[PDB]
Amino acid sequence: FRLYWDDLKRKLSEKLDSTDFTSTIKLLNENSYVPRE
Amino acid sequence: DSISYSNFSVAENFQKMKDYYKEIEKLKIKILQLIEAIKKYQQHVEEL
Repeated sequence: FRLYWDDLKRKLSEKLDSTDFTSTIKLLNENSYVPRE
Repeated sequence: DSISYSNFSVAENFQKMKDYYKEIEKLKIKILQLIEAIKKYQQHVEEL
């Protein structure tokens, strides 16, 4: 089958519901990356 | 992890405190030689 607009909206809400951004923002502040000129 | 965050700014604070203490050493030298000057000056005006 095909996918229309409302399927893409609810699927982005489902798949974006799970992940957590907080660890990645914590990872980009690690001692291996903290000064970045 | 929070102390690992705080190091970045604490280092600059300690650096500036070191700079001001170097200024204190220079002003100690200046105040010493000026007071010695004033002592020889009072010897001079006592000569006058």
